[PDB]
Amino acid sequence: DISTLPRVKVDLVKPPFVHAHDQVAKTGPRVVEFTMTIEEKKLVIDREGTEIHAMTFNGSVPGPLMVVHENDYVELRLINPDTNTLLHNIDFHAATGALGGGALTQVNPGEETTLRFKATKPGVFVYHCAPEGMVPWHVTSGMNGAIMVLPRDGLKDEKGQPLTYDKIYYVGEQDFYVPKDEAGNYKKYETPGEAYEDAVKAMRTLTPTHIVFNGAVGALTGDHALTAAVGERVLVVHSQANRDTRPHLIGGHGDYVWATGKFRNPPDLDQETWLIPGGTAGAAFYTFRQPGVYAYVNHNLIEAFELGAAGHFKVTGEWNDDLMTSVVKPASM
Amino acid sequence: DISTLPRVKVDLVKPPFVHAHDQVAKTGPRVVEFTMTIEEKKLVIDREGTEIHAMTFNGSVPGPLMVVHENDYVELRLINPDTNTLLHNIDFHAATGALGGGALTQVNPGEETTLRFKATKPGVFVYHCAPEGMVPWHVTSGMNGAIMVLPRDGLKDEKGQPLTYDKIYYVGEQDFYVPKDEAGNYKKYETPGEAYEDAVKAMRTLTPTHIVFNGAVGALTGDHALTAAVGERVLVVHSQANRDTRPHLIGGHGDYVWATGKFRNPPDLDQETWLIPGGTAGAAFYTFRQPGVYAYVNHNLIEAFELGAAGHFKVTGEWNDDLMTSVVKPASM
Amino acid sequence: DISTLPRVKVDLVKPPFVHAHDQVAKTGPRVVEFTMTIEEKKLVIDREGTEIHAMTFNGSVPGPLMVVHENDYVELRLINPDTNTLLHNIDFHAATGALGGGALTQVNPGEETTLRFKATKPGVFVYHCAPEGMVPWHVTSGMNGAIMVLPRDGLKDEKGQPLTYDKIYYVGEQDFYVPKDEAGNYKKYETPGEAYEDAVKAMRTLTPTHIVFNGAVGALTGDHALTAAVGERVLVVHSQANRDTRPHLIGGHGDYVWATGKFRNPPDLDQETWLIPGGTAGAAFYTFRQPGVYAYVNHNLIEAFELGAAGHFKVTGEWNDDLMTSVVKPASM
Ligand SMILES: O=N[O-]
Ligand SMILES: O=N[O-]
Ligand SMILES: O=N[O-]
Ligand SMILES: [Cu+2]
Ligand SMILES: [Cu+2]
Ligand SMILES: [Cu+2]
Ligand SMILES: [Cu+2]
Ligand SMILES: [Cu+2]
Ligand SMILES: [Cu+2]
Repeated sequence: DISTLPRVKVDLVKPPFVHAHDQVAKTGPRVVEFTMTIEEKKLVIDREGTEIHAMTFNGSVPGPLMVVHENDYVELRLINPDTNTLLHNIDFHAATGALGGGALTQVNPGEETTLRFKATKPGVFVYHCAPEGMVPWHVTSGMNGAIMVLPRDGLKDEKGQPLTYDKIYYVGEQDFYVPKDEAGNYKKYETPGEAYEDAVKAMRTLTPTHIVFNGAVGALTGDHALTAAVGERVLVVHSQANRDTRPHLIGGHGDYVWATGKFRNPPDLDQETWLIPGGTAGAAFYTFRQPGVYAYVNHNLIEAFELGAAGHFKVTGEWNDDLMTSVVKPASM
Repeated sequence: DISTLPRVKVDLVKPPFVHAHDQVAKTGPRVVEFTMTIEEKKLVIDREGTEIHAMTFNGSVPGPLMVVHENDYVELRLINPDTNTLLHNIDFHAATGALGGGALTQVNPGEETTLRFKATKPGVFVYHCAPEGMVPWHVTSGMNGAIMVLPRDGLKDEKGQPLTYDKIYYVGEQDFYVPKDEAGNYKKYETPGEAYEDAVKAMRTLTPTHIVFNGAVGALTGDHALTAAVGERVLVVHSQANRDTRPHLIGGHGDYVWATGKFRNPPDLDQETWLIPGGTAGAAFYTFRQPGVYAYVNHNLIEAFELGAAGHFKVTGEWNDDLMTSVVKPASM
Repeated sequence: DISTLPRVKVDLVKPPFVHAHDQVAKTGPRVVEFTMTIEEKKLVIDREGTEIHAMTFNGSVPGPLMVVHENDYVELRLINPDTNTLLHNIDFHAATGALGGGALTQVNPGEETTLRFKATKPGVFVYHCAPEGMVPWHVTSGMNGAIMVLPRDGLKDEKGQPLTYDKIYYVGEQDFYVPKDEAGNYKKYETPGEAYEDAVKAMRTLTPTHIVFNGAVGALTGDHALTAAVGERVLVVHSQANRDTRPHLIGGHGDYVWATGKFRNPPDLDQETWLIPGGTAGAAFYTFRQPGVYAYVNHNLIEAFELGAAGHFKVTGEWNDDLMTSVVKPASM
């Protein structure tokens, strides 16, 4: 009887950060209560000032990472304020039935709904809006995020021994299809409905104009670089709701990788790069061994360095000359 | 001595259905006799009336699913009637030698051939036509299907315990490259040879115009939706002879997935989405837990909902409110 | 203390061949010394005479395969002669820290550098140039190769038993983005810097003009076909530094495949086709069972047979009619 279970309210945080949780469940099964407010907003996605009408869960692209344990109940209050213009809904790939919830959560501006589902399968999973007849338009407007369903006993390696992260980040990767004029210039629009009228043609090229982490070119760089220390264990959850990606930590590895995101499977070891299919979340665990700057990319390097799918880590600590050293620094002789 | 083995004749059925077979082999090794007749035909592939010249095995796109057991012999009588205009052949990815059979099966209109191969490796496998110098043209005209080579003891899970399906469907996914005029309009042609003259240029864009299940937009919907009941175990075999796909059951999962199709490997568990590389067949097992409408898609949602890679299930039975429920239905307060 | 270890000098050979090595380490850990000389050169990449300015390690596309054992030290002397025009560097995906070495190896024309790293993880790995702000341009100009880090006890199967290859080949697959005029014609240029000015636009289409093995259409065919005999065990290492591929042996299989290249993981068995993500090396083991001509392709058959991602094997020996036979040769009746 679900009414006899504990309820716990979670307040979500902005990606790439992740709300506080326990890896190993410190209670029995609970109803975990989340609230997300839909926000349609203009967003500037590149250094040039290109503006799109983003469709967001909780004001961000991606939407925030939700975290529960296997056989918890997720109870989501989804709010569509009357300041918005479109109907929206939510499909959880973690959930079973009713198109992942999409059939039960259609909210017009000025409406709200509350969905409950049982998180029966452990893993990271995409969630995304999916209104009938407008599915790729909403997803590729940014209206997607992810949920992590941890095993109740936390993460385990390929031999059954604990894997415990010290830090967790959520990298949402977004393909955008900004329509162009005949010469190749990106259009701007006053409303999402105006933007929609060029959108299907732009999408059907299957060629994104931009591919970004955390909603913009350069978002995970500078003062917003990801951080770690030598010795620290970091889990990077990575989602792509619509298009394949191939994550790679430049100067590191995925020591343990669930490339398709599902923790009942043993992780792949020692990956350089891995394929997260479109419509999936994946997760990589790494223990840092060297300080300095890393880049974290989609390793189609055009998509990374020309279209925006690149972020940085800044890692503190002790350089290991056993692991790597410059024997003769660049010089002319 | 193969002449001492039983011969069994199979009559094939139209996809997405699958000819009757036994999961666990009820005889020893056999010579399993199949006949396929090649048919070049006009097909309408979308709601708009776009017509292509399809090159088919047995009148369908995809070609029918053939089913045998490991170490059976497949004996295929391939017929190319003189009503056709082109040379064709067949390459089985299940087979060993002679380009999978392609080097031994070149049939002009008015000819037939019979190929025999030993099915030495268990899995689902693509078969496709592959005439020298014209390979992608025939494949992307629809001339591809799949063969399932079951282990003699049937399917097993990641721990070695039986997996027994109640129902099986075959979803062939086809990328088409319909040539356009300068403004973007799709051309029609009177013959396959006329169509061929614009085909290489269209293919070289690497951008399909259409991506469909069972040969047309909407083919697996309406009166032709796939069906199941709550509690039923369903195996969905999915092939793509030329281009990657990423299958996803909207509102479900792949409980057990052989994403690259080969049953000596343990399946991946609890997949949301998986990557079937171009040139591969994959297979997903799911036990339905909720009634209602599901969609089954390529989860590049543009490819699904704009280009045609989407079908439906209609599932009967008892809704499970433990698994999912609307706590507060959409409303304004 | 690294100064107490043996040093061994390796002289590299041109792909698809691989320098001589021992599968099972016959010494303890060593410092393995390699020298590569950067060469910018014009290369003709197709049958039509299309010319690009290739940026090469050691004169070839791909760069040569380097082979060491786990916990050896790789010591690379990288030479950028003053006959070249650009700054280059090298990132090893096998290495840990400093962007895989890229941050420590920036060499102007007329300079050299020596990098040492510890090969702590077994597998095949991409290496590539990666100059800040010019990364995809150098990679997609051919400036990439691979390194194999063998386990000290050689390769093992999915049950822990030895896998010993008789022959090894390295297939580097290269996506090129040759800029076109308005009508679609490929441009030529006198220098790499002239070519660079159209390069970012060509890359941003995400649509290669050419996709080739060993640096040109048809490179691994004719007098340069790969060879084997019936019964021989062959390891094919395959890399793609920038873009996904899907290797397939036409008429064979990957009996054991590390599709993402890392030998601490059990191989996938009996693959028809597998996905090597862009930014990865993979490796397939096959024992030939039939003589004759095979093709080895990227199984996007357009990329194979129209854009150049196709090579051949010529295999000697005894045809096995149990495995495959023509029962009735093509004929009209
Ligand atoms: O490893 N980054 O190219
Ligand atoms: O789960 N379908 O977007
Ligand atoms: O198997 N080659 O299409
Ligand atoms: Cu929406
Ligand atoms: Cu979805
Ligand atoms: Cu054909
Ligand atoms: Cu094939
Ligand atoms: Cu370079
Ligand atoms: Cu790299």
